[PDB]
Amino acid sequence: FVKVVKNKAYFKRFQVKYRRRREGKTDYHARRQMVLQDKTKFGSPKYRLVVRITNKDIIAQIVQAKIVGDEVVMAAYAHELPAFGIEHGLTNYAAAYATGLLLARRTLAKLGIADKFQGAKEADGSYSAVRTKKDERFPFKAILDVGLARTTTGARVFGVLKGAVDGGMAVPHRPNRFPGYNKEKSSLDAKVHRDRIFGKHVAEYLKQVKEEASSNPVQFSRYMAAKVLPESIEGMYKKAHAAIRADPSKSL
Amino acid sequence: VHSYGYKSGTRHLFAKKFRKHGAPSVSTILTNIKVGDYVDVVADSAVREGMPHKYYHGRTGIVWNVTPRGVGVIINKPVRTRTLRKRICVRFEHVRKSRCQEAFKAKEHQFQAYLAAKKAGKALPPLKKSSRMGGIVRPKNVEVLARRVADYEA
Amino acid sequence: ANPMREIVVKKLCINICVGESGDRLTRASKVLEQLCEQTPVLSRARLTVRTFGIRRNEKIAVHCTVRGKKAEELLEKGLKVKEFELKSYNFSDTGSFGFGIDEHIDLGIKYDPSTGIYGMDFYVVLGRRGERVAHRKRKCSRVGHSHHVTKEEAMKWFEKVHDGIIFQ
RNA sequence: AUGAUUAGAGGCAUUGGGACCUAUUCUCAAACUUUAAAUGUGCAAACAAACCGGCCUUAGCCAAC
RNA sequence: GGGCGGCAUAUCUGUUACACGACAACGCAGGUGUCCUAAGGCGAGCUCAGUGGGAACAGAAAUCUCACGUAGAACACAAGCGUAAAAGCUUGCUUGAUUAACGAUUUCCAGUACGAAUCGAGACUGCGAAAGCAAGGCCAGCGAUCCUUUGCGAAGAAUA
RNA sequence: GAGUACGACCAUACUUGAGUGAAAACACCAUAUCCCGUCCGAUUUGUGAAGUUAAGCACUCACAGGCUCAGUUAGUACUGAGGUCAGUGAUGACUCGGGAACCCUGAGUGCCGUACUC
Ligand SMILES: [Mg+2]
Repeated sequence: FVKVVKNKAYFKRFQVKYRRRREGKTDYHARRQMVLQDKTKFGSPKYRLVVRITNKDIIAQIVQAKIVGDEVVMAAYAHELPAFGIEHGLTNYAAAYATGLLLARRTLAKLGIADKFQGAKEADGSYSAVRTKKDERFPFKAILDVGLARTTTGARVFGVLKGAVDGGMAVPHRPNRFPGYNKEKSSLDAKVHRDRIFGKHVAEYLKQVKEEASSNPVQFSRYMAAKVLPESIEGMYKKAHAAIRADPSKSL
Repeated sequence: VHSYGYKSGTRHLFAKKFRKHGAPSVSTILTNIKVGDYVDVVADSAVREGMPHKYYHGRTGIVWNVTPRGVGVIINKPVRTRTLRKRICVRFEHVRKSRCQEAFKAKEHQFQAYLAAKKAGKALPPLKKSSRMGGIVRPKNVEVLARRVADYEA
Repeated sequence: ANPMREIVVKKLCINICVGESGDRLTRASKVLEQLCEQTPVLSRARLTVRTFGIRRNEKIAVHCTVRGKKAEELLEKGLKVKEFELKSYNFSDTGSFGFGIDEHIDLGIKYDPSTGIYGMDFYVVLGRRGERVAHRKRKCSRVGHSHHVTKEEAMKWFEKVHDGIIFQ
């Protein structure tokens, strides 16, 4: 017939991978280099900005690697943004920026380093050029760990990036993968990036859904079921950043 | 061995154990090496970068140098009539921390366990009696050791 | 049984295997843009077989994966040339099947005097939704052995949607 | 597992004038090996040293101490 | 024995070699004096060899599709090590294959030189969102004094 | 008693085939105006929330293969020291010590850590 590949000899000599490699959760080739620090820094704390965006949630958490298992310092989620005035988005780019702000406000108040290192109380799209020791008092430094997400110029793991940066945390980055960045012109556009900080790109497409589904007779069903309107999407976030930045420890 | 290069006769020596292959683990990166510590140079192929020479593979010595991805370690090599101290420098994956002084830090901290029970309190664990003394034997089972006939038919 | 187990069409593969070095093939890439209406991609050879007149890394084929709405409208286009009758060995045990047309002008394509005639392949890929778990960056796993489309399962789908004549 | 190497058992359609597949088998390897000794080989076993609680210093490290 | 033959004359992997290291023979089995502006550097995406089911012409072999596939492929080369969201393949930008204050070290060792290599610090950079990686392609591929020869020590300041 | 995100050891965790799955979450799923990337909205990126536990995941079950752990093999093979030992020799026993391996058999089939949640 056909030769069986999976002989008993196949099973006897099979070397299984790591558990979170079989499960498809960890890139250990990047895990190793993110955790790697100088040996002359004799076990100094090094923090990762672990952002993980699921189908219905944004998970942003500050994590220190240990030999016994990684030690989460103050996680922050997107499903607890309804405690702040955002009932609707929760997986868009405008809730990436809110979860990153709400992470960098809960983290500095955890340290006591808030009311210093606050930064960009009203947001722009413009690049900041983060001050770190590789480059007075230094801000709290964590590096951004996308895990396995494809870092494209406009992605939502980079909205948590400017959430954390404009929340007072010091993450090293260049603006090459912000949404309002042009590859061949090599110049940032702060108009286009600020618009999806405050969810304007939802509002020109929530408008088309309420305008091309009222002339013609499932997209944005729970928003059309709600009384929510365009022109009330953009100011909904600006007011919701006040609810985050003034009191971030609130939740559901 | 007909060639006297750097990795010669290192066929089985720089190999990896069966179903133990792969790049080094995260607890090797996080393990921080400090100057003055006994480490234990064991060359890790799957790195192939900053390996020690084949002589320094079972060996263990004192760290004298810590650079960002390197460890210097002082290892004794006997040459003719003398034991001179070789200061090699490897990558950090080719050192393990040494448990050579584990049994000495154990009875050292037992000498602050004792002297914290003698000067202040009185509670001590009892001293252990030797099994080499002459006791009485109560035989709960006896046999006869006799080399039966049927012991040969095998 | 369960509405998540509706066998749909996943993809459709419009293979042309010209064989020539690229003289006739450059009007074989144009004959398929008048079809499926997205950009064709070329294909070179693996080895060099002397009897066939083909050498390595010379563009020898044109293929297209088409999905969505034209994955449906090119079997109704494509099974008119079969009269809804294709055999039982045209089906694979992985759940999919295929068939090969002999000349494309019997579809409804106007015959240009520049581009000649071409015979094609039409290999569909049948599957159920939930096949994403085998094609993911994170959490990539396998599809279990109740959710694969079978050969006996691709029998009845061809007899309940488009057709009904296997004619073994 | 790789390299050798005898032989019987049928799988029945997987073929052509034992190929193929599955379990076993007789017999082996300086340049094969899952496993693995005996003999060896490195380091440590409190007097320039480690141990325990403040201090001074440093343009070392860390957001800070 | 010397001669012819050869290279065991500088040198690399396996074995001899006797489970640290070191170990001889015109002992065994093969390599070396080259090769590469990418076959270097890096980021991203991808999975290889092979087999099985399938699809006009189209067969054992052309190309499409699906499944299984611990590496059975590949990494310029002898061999051994090593390697799978890579070290392989494809692609994208690149020049770290430059400089590197006479830093220290390893292998051979007389602890000499050479060749090769490792761990650094300084300049300027490359790729990357970042952590990082990179001062060739790991590990063989090479050479004293003397002589020849080239590069650097721009001009413009300075009452010295 | 469980989920999710980061995990440490890296099969007692794997492979195949069945079974079951409260909540919540993960997940398939819907979609293409913007950001973005493709032969292809497949992957990927964005924006969603009608549907379903079919599949992933989780757990449970195999006179399952594997793996892990003892036991047996077995004081057997082998070996350090010894002899004006035995044997034509090949080699063998003895003496003072050390002491395996596969087959086989039995067992059970992940475990620990941080943050958030049902
Ligand atoms: Mg001259």
